[PDB]
Amino acid sequence: STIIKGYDFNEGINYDALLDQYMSTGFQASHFAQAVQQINTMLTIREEQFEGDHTLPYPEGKQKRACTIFLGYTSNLVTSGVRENIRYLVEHDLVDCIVTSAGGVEEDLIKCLAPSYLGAFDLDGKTLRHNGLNRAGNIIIPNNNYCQFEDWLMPILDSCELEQKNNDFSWTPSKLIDRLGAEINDKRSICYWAHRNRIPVFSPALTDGSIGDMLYFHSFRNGGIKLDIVEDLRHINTMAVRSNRTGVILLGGGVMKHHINNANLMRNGSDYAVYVNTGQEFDGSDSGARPDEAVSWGKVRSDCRPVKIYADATLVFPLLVAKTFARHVQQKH
Amino acid sequence: DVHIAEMSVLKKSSTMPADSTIIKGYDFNEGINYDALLDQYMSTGFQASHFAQAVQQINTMLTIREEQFEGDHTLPYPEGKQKRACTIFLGYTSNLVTSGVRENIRYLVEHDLVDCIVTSAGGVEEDLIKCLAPSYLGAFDLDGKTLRHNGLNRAGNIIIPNNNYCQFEDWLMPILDSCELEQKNNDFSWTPSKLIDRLGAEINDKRSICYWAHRNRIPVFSPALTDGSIGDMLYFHSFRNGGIKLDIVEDLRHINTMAVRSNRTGVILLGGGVMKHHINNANLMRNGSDYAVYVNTGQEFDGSDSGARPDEAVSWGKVRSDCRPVKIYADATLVFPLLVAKTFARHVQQKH
Amino acid sequence: NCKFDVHIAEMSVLKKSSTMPADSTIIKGYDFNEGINYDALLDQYMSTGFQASHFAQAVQQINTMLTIREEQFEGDHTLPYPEGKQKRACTIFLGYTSNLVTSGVRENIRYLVEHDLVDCIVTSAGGVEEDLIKCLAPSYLGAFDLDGKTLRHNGLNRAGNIIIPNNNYCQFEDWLMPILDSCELEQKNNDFSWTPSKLIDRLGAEINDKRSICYWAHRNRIPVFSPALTDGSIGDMLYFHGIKLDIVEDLRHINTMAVRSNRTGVILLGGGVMKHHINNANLMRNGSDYAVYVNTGQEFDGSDSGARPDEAVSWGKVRSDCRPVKIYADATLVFPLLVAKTFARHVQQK
Amino acid sequence: EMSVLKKSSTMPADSTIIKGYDFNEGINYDALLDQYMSTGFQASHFAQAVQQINTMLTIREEQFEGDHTLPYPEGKQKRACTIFLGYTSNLVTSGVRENIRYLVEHDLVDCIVTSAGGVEEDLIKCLAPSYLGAFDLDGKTLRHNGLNRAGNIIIPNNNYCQFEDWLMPILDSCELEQKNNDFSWTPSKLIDRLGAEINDKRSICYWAHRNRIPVFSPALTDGSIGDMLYFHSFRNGGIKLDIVEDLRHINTMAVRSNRTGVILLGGGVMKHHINNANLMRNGSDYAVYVNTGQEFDGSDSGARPDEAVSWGKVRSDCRPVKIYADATLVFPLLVAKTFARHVQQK
Ligand SMILES: NC(=O)c1ccc[n+]([C@@H]2O[C@H](COP(=O)([O-])OP(=O)(O)OC[C@H]3O[C@@H](n4cnc5c(N)ncnc54)[C@H](O)[C@@H]3O)[C@@H](O)[C@H]2O)c1
Ligand SMILES: NC(=O)c1ccc[n+]([C@@H]2O[C@H](COP(=O)([O-])OP(=O)(O)OC[C@H]3O[C@@H](n4cnc5c(N)ncnc54)[C@H](O)[C@@H]3O)[C@@H](O)[C@H]2O)c1
Ligand SMILES: NC(=O)c1ccc[n+]([C@@H]2O[C@H](COP(=O)([O-])OP(=O)(O)OC[C@H]3O[C@@H](n4cnc5c(N)ncnc54)[C@H](O)[C@@H]3O)[C@@H](O)[C@H]2O)c1
Ligand SMILES: [Cl-]
Repeated sequence: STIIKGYDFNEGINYDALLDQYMSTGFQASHFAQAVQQINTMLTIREEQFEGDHTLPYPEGKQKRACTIFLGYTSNLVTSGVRENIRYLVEHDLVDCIVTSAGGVEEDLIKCLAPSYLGAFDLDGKTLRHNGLNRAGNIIIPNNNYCQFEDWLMPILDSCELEQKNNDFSWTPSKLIDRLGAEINDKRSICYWAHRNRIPVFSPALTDGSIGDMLYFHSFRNGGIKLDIVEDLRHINTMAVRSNRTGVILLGGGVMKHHINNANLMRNGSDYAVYVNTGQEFDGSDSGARPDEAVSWGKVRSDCRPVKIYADATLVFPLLVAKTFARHVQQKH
Repeated sequence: DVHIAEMSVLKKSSTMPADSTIIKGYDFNEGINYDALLDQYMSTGFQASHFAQAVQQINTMLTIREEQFEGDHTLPYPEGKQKRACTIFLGYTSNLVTSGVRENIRYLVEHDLVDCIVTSAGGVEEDLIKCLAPSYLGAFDLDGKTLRHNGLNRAGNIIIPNNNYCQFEDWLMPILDSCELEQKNNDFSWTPSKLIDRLGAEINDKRSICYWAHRNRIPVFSPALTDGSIGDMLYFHSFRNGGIKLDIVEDLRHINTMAVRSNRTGVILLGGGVMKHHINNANLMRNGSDYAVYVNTGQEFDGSDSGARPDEAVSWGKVRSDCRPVKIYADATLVFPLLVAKTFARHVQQKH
Repeated sequence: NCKFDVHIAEMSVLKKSSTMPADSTIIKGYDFNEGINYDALLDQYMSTGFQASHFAQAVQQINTMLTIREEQFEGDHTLPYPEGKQKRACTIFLGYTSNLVTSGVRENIRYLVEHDLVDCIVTSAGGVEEDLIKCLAPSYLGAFDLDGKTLRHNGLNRAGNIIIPNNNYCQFEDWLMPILDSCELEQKNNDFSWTPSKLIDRLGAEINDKRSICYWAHRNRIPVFSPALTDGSIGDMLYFHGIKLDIVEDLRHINTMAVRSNRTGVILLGGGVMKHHINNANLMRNGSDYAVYVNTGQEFDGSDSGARPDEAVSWGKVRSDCRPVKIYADATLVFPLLVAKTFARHVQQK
Repeated sequence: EMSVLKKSSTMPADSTIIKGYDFNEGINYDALLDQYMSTGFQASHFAQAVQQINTMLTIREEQFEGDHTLPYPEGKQKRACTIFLGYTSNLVTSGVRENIRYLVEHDLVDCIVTSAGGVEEDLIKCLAPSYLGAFDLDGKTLRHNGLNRAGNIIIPNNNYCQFEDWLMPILDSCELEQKNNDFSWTPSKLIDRLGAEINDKRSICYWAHRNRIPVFSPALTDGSIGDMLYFHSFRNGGIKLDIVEDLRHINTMAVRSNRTGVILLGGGVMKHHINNANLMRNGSDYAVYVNTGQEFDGSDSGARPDEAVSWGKVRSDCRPVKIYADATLVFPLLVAKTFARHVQQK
């Protein structure tokens, strides 16, 4: 049994030791330390040799690893500075699959055109609207950002519609997001690195946002394009079924959390699971449900020892990356 | 010491406006009158005041919706759908269909009190599956490994036995075979709303929200229809002969155009997630909704769209500045049945 | 290949399920096609699930307390504090936070105390003050988003979406100072030892207003315990004003009340000292027999406020045989409806 | 297109661009945490809280006008800024105890308000340890084994039995000193005594007593100490704890302060008591909240700092920061960036 004792600053300011001793601190600090162990286990197994097919069918030529890591995050996380932390993960090819919402895709792309700014939660809606300043928490995203996005996007959508009509090509969210990653051609973009490293980005509700607004506007031109979500479901589910092992790292809740968990039901559950969300169990929401709820469904395995950290991900994810993904890249070099 | 302290704590205060509401709860010495009790939630404060404000907002929507208005009295989708003076968008999450609030939503749809529904895959499937088999009251603290061994799925303190889903598969596969045939032969493009209309027609059960939505030409939009048991069925089904394509772009055109062509719009959002953003985003197209009630447990501090206040939506133009949006911070199972008692149900009773 | 993918997946997703017990409750909400019947609607909260089910379980627990409380029992039918207090078969401890008294809930608590349906109260300094201050002047409905600097310049104090004008406190000072002069005199001349409960009994007698919880608590010999009574306006007045408030005597009084009880029920609206103090008193008798918690706190931060009732069972503050119930909700939304289905129904039945 | 493509005003030239820390630059924790300011949401609040506490600490070291001594404790010395630190009992049950102890040990805070549990668990940890358990452990099973649960932490019941053995003799002396010397006990006086008696450099209460930092607890009877006080009163009547004298001490400390700063971990009486003391001097100058409380229920616990401004408990010119978080996650890191950096600098 582990004795409760925090870090003693009489020993000096050692961040690595401080965060190790989160294990003996208790409450969510202990969950932080358990989450570091779970992710380091995923990253370790992922570098091991394994039996069978070393290729995955989607995308074409995607290599398989001992452990398939599914990374899920909400749109607000991309809107915040956590985007740089997620980009680092995808850039260094440390995750195999992404699930995010329309917001998670567009804000990442829009940031390559124009920045977002620190505001406050208590700014008045009518005053902000008069000035075309959109509020996401304490973050300002000027509406000119979206105007620039429209200018950038329509020519790409014209090409996509042409490829649909001429080549009988069936667009899915993941195929479209792969394309927008290739087009943005920016080493600061998560979507760019996902395209480069053949990490598919699935977004069943991709119409729910600016990309939606543009697709809607684009349709008047010549009828528009079609986005099939059934094919994309085949892709994510098959990836899980064909995996040697799976880990899930879910930041936030909503569709992203359920989709990744559902895909892992197809293989009778994930082997490793970290949740980093602020949701609560009392309302009966999937968002606030505990990892042990997912075990009842068979979406997380019984031998797995899932960890959930109840915290804002902007506070804890950058520190998780410091202790896991970043340490792993530093060790390899 | 005492003189400095008195200056800070003894400060004189301005006169309050003459219209100001006095805080006074319901006095049970007057007897048990539920209508009076819930009216006096207005002078109770905190969320109780928000409950009373929400009753007023929904009753305003329902009142305006009965009125005459100028212009086109038809909406393009579904075909031949009549337009009212206010278009009411009802949004709910999957767990609210897994709860008994399903019966409250069904009553609204059956009585043609709302014009448009947005819900998730769960919100559709659970409603259909409840016509085949029941869900049961369990507890939140039931062990996952033990429940899994027994094929008992847990959703909060509710048990959905996995045989319910096996039955769903038996029921759904033949319908998907017909849908695929209609896609191949008639060059028909399926969307979530078109598929949910079809499943409503097939279930043919007066206990189903989806049945009444079909019957009353109330479209159900679900952009992420593949996220659930329906997706699982869709997955398995694709191996039989290739499968069905579900286009989300056409369904976006339908909901956005419904908003753009509305005389007025009200939004009633139970929960957060895609449902909330999708309805709010459709109303951006007309420069915001005229009336808005949120009933969710989300918090602002994490910056999530889910936990955001209605005034955030005003900044984007998804809710009008004129609008006086109300959020109740509560579990919908506690407050929504009582909202229906004071709003929708009162309206049907008054009419009949 | 394709065939193996779909057949592996079907095995995981199509698992057969065990039979549910025959007494299992089917999830079914209230059907408004049956008409608007609030009593039936709230009964069927039991089969609605999530917190609605907890509401229905809480109604049953409180109705059990009120039922047992009317029964005959064995032994001493008197409690030592206050002097000449009648013991019932169940002692009900009511706890509530200051904000609840700030809200319209106060009228619901006053009704309970007025009709002598609870035996003991624990609240904070605010819970005592606001109730007294509402006899002198009213509180108004404002909004959560009102600016602090603007409100301060106007002497308007904000408590959630409720406004308490600072003149209310000035009036309180005028009213309280003469009472504190008398109390101090009684301390000096009669060697009297003041406790929070003794002082709150006195302020109840002085306010002499049938709208006041504290007035009815005094009248019905329902003790009000407030260990941190210095934490507020009463504190401010005691600061400006030579009286000693002993909290050790008051602790003996609440603990002995628990130890000498035939049965105990706890009804806790909120969290904080109120919750910990009532739960601690019941540890002395190896736990309460019935317990309803109505609060918004969460477990994850390890707070006493957010702890679930099962955690208390670990301490022995709540009994193993008890079936405690917690509703995760704002009390202003649920407490008046609990009173409609429990305390009010009970008074109507008699 | 008219509604969705509306043109936007230019942002001020000083506006902060949202950019998180790039791990391509390597693992630098000081740079990472500086970059929380541009990160957004709570991360931004973390960075603003570091600035507020560093302002308090920096100001505290400077010279100021007037009396340089405080009345309570008698030998207490006043500083340019008086820092009031508040914490709930669960943070003392956690390893954050070691972080609080470091603050008090290095005389970096002047006043302390906590609950009975915040005092008890600090002393009991010098007698026997607490262990890491889980939130989901069954109450009946734990009770059968005499294991008390606080969140995911186990406090074996023998810990409290040892406490009782340690505390009763001390209480006997306190009662003797009340009867013979006509001494009036307050919570702060009793907690000072317990700190002296524990005589253990791991204890917050030990360092508080040694550095003349007072610990106020208006509801010091609410817990194991109260239980001991209850049993002990049956011998010869027991001790008397006056809360009015202790109110005079904390209020006067604030009223005589050149400047005041508040650091509140959690809510409850601790938060209101410190805020109320500062109301006497027309509010605190600097304020950091770390709690998980929400505004919606109207509780004082979940109230934003701007509510406290309406009452005059926090000043208008102050720029209060709340971090919405479990303090076990953020407080150790706040100490790394503020209090520890300060001790390292001097
Ligand atoms: N405003 C925007 O940024 C924006 C932009 C365009 C589209 N959208 C759309 O809005 C919809 C709703 O967003 P969503 O579904 O991605 O998420 P959401 O807002 O529904 O959040 C899901 C849940 O995740 C948790 N969570 C969120 N942020 C967290 C954080 N920082 N730390 C910890 N937990 C956190 C919360 O419990 C929350 O309820 C999406 O469909 C998206 O496409 C949003
Ligand atoms: N657990 C299930 O019931 C279940 C089963 C099948 C499908 N799904 C899928 O899970 C995904 C995510 O679920 P979702 O988006 O429908 O909801 P969700 O669980 O993500 O809830 C989103 C937010 O709604 C609010 N909320 C939830 N329940 C509430 C209540 N009772 N009262 C008030 N507010 C409440 C909360 O703020 C919560 O963060 C969906 O794509 C859905 O199809 C879930
Ligand atoms: N701002 C005020 O209203 C005010 C005024 C004067 C005195 N005070 C003092 O503030 C201190 C703190 O207040 P407290 O200890 O009474 O409670 P609190 O404000 O600390 O509330 C504690 C917990 O109770 C729960 N809760 C509160 N209100 C609720 C509600 N309406 N519904 C459901 N759950 C609810 C929440 O989980 C909260 O975290 C006390 O010492 C009190 O005397 C407050
Ligand atoms: Cl095509």
